[PDB]
Amino acid sequence: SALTQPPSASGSPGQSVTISCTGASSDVGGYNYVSWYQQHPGKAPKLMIYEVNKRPSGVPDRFSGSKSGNTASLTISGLQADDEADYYCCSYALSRVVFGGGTMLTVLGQPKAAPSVTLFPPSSEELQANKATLVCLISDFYPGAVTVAWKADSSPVKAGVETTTPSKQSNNKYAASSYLSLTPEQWKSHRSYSCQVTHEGST
Amino acid sequence: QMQLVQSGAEVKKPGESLKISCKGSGYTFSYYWIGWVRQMPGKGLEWMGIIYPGDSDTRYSPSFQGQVTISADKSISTAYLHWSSLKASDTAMYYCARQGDLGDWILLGYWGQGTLVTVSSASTKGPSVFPLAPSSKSTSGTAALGCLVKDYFPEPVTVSWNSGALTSGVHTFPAVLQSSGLYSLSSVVTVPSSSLGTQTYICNVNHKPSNTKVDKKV
Amino acid sequence: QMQLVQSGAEVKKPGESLKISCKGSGYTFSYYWIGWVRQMPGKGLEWMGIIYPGDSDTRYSPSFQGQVTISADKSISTAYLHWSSLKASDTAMYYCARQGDLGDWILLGYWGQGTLVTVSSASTKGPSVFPLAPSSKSTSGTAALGCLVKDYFPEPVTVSWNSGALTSGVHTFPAVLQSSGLYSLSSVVTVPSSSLGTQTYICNVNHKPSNTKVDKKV
Amino acid sequence: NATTFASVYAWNRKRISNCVADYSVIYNFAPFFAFKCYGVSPTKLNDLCFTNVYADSFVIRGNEVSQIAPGQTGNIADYNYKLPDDFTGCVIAWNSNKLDSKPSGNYNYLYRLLRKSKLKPFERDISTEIYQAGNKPCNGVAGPNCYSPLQSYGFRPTYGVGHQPYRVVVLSFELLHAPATVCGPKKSTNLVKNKCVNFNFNGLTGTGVLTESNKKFLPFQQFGRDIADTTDAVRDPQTLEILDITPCS
Amino acid sequence: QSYGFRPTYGVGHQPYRVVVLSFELLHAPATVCGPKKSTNLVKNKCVNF
Amino acid sequence: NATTFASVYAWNRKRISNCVADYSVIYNFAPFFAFKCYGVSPTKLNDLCF
Repeated sequence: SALTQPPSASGSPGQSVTISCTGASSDVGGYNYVSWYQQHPGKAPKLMIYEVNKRPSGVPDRFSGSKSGNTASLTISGLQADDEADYYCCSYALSRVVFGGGTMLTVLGQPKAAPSVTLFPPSSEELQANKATLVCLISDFYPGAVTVAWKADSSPVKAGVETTTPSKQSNNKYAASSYLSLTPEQWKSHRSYSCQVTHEGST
Repeated sequence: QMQLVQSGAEVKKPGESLKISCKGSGYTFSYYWIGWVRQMPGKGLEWMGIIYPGDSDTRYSPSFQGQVTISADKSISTAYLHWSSLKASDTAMYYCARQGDLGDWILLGYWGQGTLVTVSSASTKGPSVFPLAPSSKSTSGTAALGCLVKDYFPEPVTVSWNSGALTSGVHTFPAVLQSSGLYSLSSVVTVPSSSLGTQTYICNVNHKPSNTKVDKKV
Repeated sequence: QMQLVQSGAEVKKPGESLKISCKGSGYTFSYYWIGWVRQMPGKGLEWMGIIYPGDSDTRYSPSFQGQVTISADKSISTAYLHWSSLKASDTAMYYCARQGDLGDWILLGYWGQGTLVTVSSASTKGPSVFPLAPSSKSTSGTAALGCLVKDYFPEPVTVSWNSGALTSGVHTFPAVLQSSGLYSLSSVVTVPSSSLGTQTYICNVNHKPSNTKVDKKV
Repeated sequence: NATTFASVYAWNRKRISNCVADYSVIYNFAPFFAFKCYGVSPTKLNDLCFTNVYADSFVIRGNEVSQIAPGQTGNIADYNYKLPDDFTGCVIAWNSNKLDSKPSGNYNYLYRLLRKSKLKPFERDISTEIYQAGNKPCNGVAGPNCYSPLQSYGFRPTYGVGHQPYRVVVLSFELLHAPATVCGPKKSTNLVKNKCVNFNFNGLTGTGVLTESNKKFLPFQQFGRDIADTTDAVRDPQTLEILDITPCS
Repeated sequence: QSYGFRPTYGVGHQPYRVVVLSFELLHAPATVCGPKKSTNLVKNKCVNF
Repeated sequence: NATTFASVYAWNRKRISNCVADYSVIYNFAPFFAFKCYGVSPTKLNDLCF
């Protein structure tokens, strides 16, 4: 079977967190066929917890494991800066290892913030050619949820629009970017377009 | 000392064979199960199969039975991973793992370094830089100059200002995957409105997979 | 050419692990039984066990079953001898042997160079050189100048005269193990009584484990 | 397909019920060291039915496979796993030197070297008490007159064939005529009446005529035999009616 | 279906040549007798045959 | 527990008498390729006399 893991976890330094793992199979040998791995971004994973009632050498006692029924738990007593990594659980009961979705680890959150609107008109160089693209930049907002809607003189237009919501940097806030591709004749056929953020209200 | 060394990064195209290797040293390479794990960019770990160095007893994953073959050379203590008719979805990070002195026979306590396959079949487009002119018709607030990078297939693209100067104010936004498969990002810098073109306010875009050095001011 | 090379001398303290090795070359390291032989200072040979390079079929001595473990690396053609929780009685000369092309399988026709293993509770300490002044009150006979090396744990110590000069007359006597675990030797040179201090008559004592360069005349 | 089985003294039994036994999935495995059925033929299990079938799993040192058999004696047979003289089943054992063996030594298996009395068939003794061999009352600690009865194995791949760990699977099924659930992949036809036809309800082959008598069978009763132990009345597995088996003309 | 006979495979997948010698032991004119020598044909006396 | 045996044409016969026949020590030896008895069962030697 396939294992299920939460998408992400959060925890302040000093407190403890628990990672759930549901879907482990079993056989006539036992029910403790659950192992945990830690993989930092940019390197190979490392075996942290296997045979949850035990643990390998060279691993601090901060990492603990348990299992109740078909649900496994990974208990970490102390959280530090070097603990941010993806933790996967593995079920190796029926002669077949299955890795879960994984949960990236990071610490507690931050207060909410306010999106940007930075709208740039089509450049003169691209206007000289047969191409045009509107660029609306959104940044400085904490809640990673925003949908960009374009309008052409109070008329909604959704032809050729793409938007994502990545993370800028360790500033704990996210960013966004949208591009509206259109012909220069369509650009010069109306007034200046508007970029709507709709983060929490109209902007 | 026990350690696992793998082959370097390999970049090929769909419809071409590939055979990566991962040599293990510091231990008896006859009794420890050697396997391979696939990790897609942004996804979790995926197991494909394991082999036994003593005699060829291969147990492949049900989703990787005939899609990939695994072999090893006991004479030189080196495990191999051969591919045939690669596809666009085969680009991922592949590790080699082995069982430890404690645990089950598929515990995979030790790991290697990592060999990433990087493919897709499309078109490495030369990016076209367009200077994002500031709001010359409305200087209310703070001026913001930038350039538009568009129509380029390889995602890694470095953008600098004045050969790396003007560190403050520059904020680079990650690109977005368009429908045509080409990415596009934008980098701007917040400057005072009265400082339009202080020294040059020139963009600097570099693209290694295509070797295009484009420098344009605004 | 077949030959067995071993590791250098290993000096440790009781309660510390030790793993010496002995590499064999010039022959097929898969069918010749490799073993180890202990020889205490002043005692005979003591056999501990043998191993097989193909598969580890260890036949330990009844007095060395769990007291020591033996292993080998077939990939590099090298046998090992791992120790755990060494004692004061483990200091002895250890050899590595192998079966020959003729004879029984435990004949041990070939041998190694020998590894000197010593263990003691005393730690390293730099030697204190004291100049053995000649009999200035009685010059009857031949003058004899020297220096006194004392309070040094590592046994190997080289003593020269005038940076290696004055070969004739110099006779170095082996040291004696005191109750405190520190050795002490003495080196003198027979010179005519009328030649007191010909050029300099200076001692030269070198101690590599402590890196102490002591030069003192008399 | 299990990574690790149980110990000899702690052999685990798996109950099987409401199944469609297709033993063809076992033949495609590696050639087993000992595939011997003491009551049936291995190629005939797919054409029969079983009332209660249990699967036992344990790993021994390989050369002791001769002790897992009716009427055998030894350390495993008399102390860990005993088979009755009237055993009716199959024994499956194969080499597992690649799975349950380590080059440094796998110490996850015990075999209860010593025991006070001989063990009875189909019993489990997982007691970890100190075997008191002497006269002095052992106080739960190792001494000159009482040692640990549970000894560990030294499974290493360097040992030749015979000392390697061998996984043994004992299939103990009951072929007695009784209401069963596992009746292979045998398919069903319709029910004719008052005519000389063949019948195969749960593996019972023969020739007779069904009459649908008024015999009152109990819920735990499905087959009925005459003076000569010839089955003259059967309960249909699907329909709860009773049918007699009378010989033809 | 074709076989995948390769020397890397262990016992259980290697090619094994099988030769089946089917005989007919019923009394009939035979021509495949063993390498046994023939003797003289004595008659009218109790002898082995 | 012998280093070398004898030849086939010169097979050595060892007479055994005045001892305790404990065949349990033979099972922990090197695994035998064929342990087949033709007159008794191998597990019954520890209950009979010769």
